[PDB]
Amino acid sequence: KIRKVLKISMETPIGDDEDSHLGIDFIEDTTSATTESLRAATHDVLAGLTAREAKVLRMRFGIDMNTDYTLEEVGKQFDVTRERIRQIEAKALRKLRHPSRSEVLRSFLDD
DNA sequence: ACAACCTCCTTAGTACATGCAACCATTATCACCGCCAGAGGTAAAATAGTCAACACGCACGGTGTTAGATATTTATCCCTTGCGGTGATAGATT
Repeated sequence: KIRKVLKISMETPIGDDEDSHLGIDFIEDTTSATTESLRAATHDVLAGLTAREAKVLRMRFGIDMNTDYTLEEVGKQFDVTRERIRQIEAKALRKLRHPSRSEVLRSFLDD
């Protein structure tokens, strides 16, 4: 909390608009074309996975749709049962354990 | 009317070429502290969720048996050795 000053006020590292440059005026296609590539690669893998499980594991934080909804418009495209609609966003940690499961996903730190 | 000339005045314009090795400090200097911003905090409820319960249900891995492969053993076979007999080479001539 003293380095608050000393991290930048000596002669300033390249911090574009500190970190807020992620959400500023740059959100235009000058950045979001890479979002429309991470979204493509996650849309690929999360549509080859299990015929039930392949919905859930896209919800809450903005993953796949221009409004990445809670239950109502997603459950009506999942059918049969309930909040497996959310739990499978995390289930992947334990039998998608096989680290090869990201072989087509990781490039979007780099394009 | 000027002209440049005698003398030592000072000014200041430059100082050849190729390459390798090293590490990146010193300052002080009341920023006061007053105000209040939207803005930090967090309570209570939106955007919606945790993971424990009791169920559900499955994969994976280790113990066991089986399989067959492999490396050994054996023994066969061929390709090679070294010497020898005598080869037509090397090359000079026709």
